[PDB]
Amino acid sequence: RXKQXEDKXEEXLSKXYHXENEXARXKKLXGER
Amino acid sequence: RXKQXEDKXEEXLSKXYHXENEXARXKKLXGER
Amino acid sequence: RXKQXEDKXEEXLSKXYHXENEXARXKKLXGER
Amino acid sequence: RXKQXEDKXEEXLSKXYHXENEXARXKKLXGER
Repeated sequence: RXKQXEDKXEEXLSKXYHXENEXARXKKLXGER
Repeated sequence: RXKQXEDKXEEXLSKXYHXENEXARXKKLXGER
Repeated sequence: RXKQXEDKXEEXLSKXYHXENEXARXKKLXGER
Repeated sequence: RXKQXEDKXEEXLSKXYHXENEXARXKKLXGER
């Protein structure tokens, strides 16, 4: 369904926040050079 | 160098932000039904 | 440790293939439009 | 357009290729120890 668009492209949002968090955590570790 | 760690893993943050933006814009277009 | 660099930046590679596969399956479902 | 799905979820494949390449070059760089 074009809801199941919405839900899957939410789950986009969440895994690509979790991108952000792990590639923050890249930043912090690579500040501990 | 472990600065250039920081810069590439900022460029992580920015590209995995624009994940979030495009995969919101999924949500909006797949809302439109 | 710059081995656990290799492993995490493999786990980068594999997740960003599994990006490729899921965003192919985007293309397939948005074919069957 | 559920084509403008096809082209954007192509542009998935290409951005999540450029994931694969940069996060290979992670592995190679984090190889040199």
